[PDB]
Amino acid sequence: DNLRHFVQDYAVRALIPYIEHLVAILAEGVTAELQTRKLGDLYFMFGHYNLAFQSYHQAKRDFNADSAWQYYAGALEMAALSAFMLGTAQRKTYDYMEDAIVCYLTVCKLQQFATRATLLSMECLKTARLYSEVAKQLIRMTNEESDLRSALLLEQAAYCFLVTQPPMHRKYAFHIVLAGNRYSRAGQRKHAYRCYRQAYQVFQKREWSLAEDHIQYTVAKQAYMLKQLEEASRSFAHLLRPGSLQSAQQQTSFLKEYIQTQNELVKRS
Repeated sequence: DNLRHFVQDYAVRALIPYIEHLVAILAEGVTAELQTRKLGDLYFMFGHYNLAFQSYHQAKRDFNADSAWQYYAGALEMAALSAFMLGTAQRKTYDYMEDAIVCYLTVCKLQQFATRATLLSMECLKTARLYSEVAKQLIRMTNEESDLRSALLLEQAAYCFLVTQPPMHRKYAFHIVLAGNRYSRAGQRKHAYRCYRQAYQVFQKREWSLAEDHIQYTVAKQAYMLKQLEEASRSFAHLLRPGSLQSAQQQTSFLKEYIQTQNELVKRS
């Protein structure tokens, strides 16, 4: 009840003395490189605005050496954090941030660094409306690092690529179903299912039933057991084998579609 916020306000305004103690501790610290980055990120928990820039600078200079570049990587992303409390944000620093991923990706194969580096890129460029860049570097990320992480990152990068402009859903659609397979493979069901649904809706928005027909044969395999049959039935019906140049397996497939629509007709009649 009220006691929580009472102790909360008192503890916050006693931590202001505590953060002052830590400021004294770091002013003592300036008098190792790991000590420097501990200094940085500790006062970044309450986020020093310019000491951000000086930690940025010092970390860059020294961690040119000491080729364990998590120091320097984390340094420039906390420089991006500074850019959040920096109106100019020296927007080329964002370019620096892009730099951050591509080289440091290769520096260490601990992919999580690449992940949240790209995520900070995502958010900060969303603070610039120019999502195109992070769209491209997220799509160049998502091919790799997994077949599962590849999938949810495929849709992340995908909808993000669509964040800048509504149309050109094309490669969006392609890789999001070519990852919806992996979604059915190793993903929590609600996210994979929202994959399938949003992908299919994006299909219908600008129809192009050619590859949608085979992905709707997949809709059917999840409809021959779980989903509704009529959607697959009408999907194959609009393909309409003669004049659509279907193939031997496709004719057999629409035989099976006749089987499913037979189930549907029998259940209706």
